[PDB]
Amino acid sequence: MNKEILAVVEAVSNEKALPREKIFEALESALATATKKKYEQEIDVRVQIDRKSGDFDTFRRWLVVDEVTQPTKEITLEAARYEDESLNLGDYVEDQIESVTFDRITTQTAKQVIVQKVREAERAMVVDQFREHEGEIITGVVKKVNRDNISLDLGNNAEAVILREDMLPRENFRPGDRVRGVLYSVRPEARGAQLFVTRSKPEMLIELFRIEVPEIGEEVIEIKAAARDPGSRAKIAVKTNDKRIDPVGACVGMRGARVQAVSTELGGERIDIVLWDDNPAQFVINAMAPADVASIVVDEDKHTMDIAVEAGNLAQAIGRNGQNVRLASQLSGWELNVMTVDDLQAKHQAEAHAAIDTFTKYLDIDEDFATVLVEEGFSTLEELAYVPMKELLEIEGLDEPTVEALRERAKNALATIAQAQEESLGDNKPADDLLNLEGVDRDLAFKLAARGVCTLEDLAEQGIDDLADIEGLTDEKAGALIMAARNICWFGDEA
Amino acid sequence: TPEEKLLRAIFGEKASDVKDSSLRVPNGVSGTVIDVQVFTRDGVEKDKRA
Repeated sequence: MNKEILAVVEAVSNEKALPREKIFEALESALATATKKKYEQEIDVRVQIDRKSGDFDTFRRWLVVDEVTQPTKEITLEAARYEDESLNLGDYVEDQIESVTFDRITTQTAKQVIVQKVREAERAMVVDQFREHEGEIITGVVKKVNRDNISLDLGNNAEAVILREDMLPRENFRPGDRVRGVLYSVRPEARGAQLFVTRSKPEMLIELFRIEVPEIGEEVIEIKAAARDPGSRAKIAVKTNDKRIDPVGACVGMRGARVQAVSTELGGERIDIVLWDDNPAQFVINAMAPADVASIVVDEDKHTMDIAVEAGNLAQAIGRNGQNVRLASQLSGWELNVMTVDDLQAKHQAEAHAAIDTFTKYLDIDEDFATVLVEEGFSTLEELAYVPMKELLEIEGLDEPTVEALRERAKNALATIAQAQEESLGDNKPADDLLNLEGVDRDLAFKLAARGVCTLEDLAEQGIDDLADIEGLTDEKAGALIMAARNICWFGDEA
Repeated sequence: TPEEKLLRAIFGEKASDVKDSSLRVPNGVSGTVIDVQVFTRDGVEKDKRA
């Protein structure tokens, strides 16, 4: 308190990260802790340094608790009836004061406390400089060679930590090397806000390809999608805005400028230049690069499709191991199944027969003229009500009786389609041990109603993942009903 | 360093460095002290022990 503490508080290169009063109090708390360590009793000391003139006052706390021992460590009121109990029993509010402390011998402890306060202030400054802007989303360099980790430096003396999946499968870094990565999960840490840098999602190359793009960032074309994955697939595409813009050339930069731009530290995989469009047929045919346009199919309700390409590009159009699945999963807008060229041939064999074989008797017609309609037009003898006469009643001959398959559901809805919900009439009825077991949603009775098991005693000897391959529950959710049934009977003494 | 400014500009420890040169007991010997002497010429005021 000699008009000199302010000159030390305002460095102001890095000591001004917090307020002058706050920065002073950051070291004042450490000084108070050092004084309390030098003090005989372990009483809570609260020293505040004024920002105006460095008036290091001390208004220590009482730290009162319900304990009836160590009055200095915890004040009491019930046992202090001579004091009339001015406050409640256990008020840890500031009810003490100190005057001054020199601690010449304790200068080592004071220096250690000052070092701890400096480390805390540096950590706070790093946090306020990085985590406010989500670490540092910019290309940087690394200065640490660790095992499955990297310390990447940034602006304002920042230091982010690379996650396990940050680098590529074979990427390695050393002292002086640079491993670029996207750091968005900035969490607090001691002596510097160590963020979490991880380049394992499409965001590693979603925006990096737009720097060298000739039309994505030139107000001439929009960015539809770009799917980047580690090693398996990586496709970058820019949607042309109906101006004959390059959907693959712009994504590749300048004849491959951006192909190797995201292949260095964004996951290691080379970003292929896929194309993006708005046409229903060009959504995935041009997005399956490198391949040829050979699939033209689209669903009615959902955004589904089918993959069928040449035999020489089976692993390049879609890929069995996801070599190009990301090229058709995000940058296409439609869902397709990776298979061989048989997807364009065998897909019309069972789809046209499933809806025609069962309806051989529900249409009040013989089987001679039942399959003829399907053979003439596949997927035509089913759901003849929603479709109009242009696509469902455009056939000649028996045009009037062609609406029988649609009028049969007007009042006989529980005659032909009643077999999809009446499987528990004589067998596989619900039970009180597995169908009504608690621990799942209302759709937990399917596993008991479609398996034929009358009771859970036939599967009570199972473990946890006995039915993990079924679609009725998860891996560990199949045995929950069995465990509940066993526990309801092992110790069912109380009812 | 800024730490030295923070400590000596506020706490008053303006010595301000430190270097231990204490008279260490020779290694590997026990013992007890029986007498102490203080010699000082009339240039520095003697302490309370003197």
